[PDB]
Amino acid sequence: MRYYESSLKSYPD
Amino acid sequence: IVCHTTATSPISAVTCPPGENLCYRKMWCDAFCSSRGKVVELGCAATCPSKKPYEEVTCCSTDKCNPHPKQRPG
Repeated sequence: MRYYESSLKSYPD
Repeated sequence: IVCHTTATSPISAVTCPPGENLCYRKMWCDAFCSSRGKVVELGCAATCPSKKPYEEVTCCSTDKCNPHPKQRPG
């Protein structure tokens, strides 16, 4: 769940 | 100008208080530093706050220039 460097939509896991 | 906040709220460009003359882009590694790379915590700052070891920060003075690159499926 982050705006990491590989996606933007809050991801669960 | 305005900057996005990945470290505070979810991600939205809101104008910041007096002090940060521009926006910025930090990078490092979350709680466990996984194989997904670091994170992308942009926001506001007086000037490119980059430091010494792995604190990789950047800047952004254009309108909404803090949108890191991630919205895209492999």
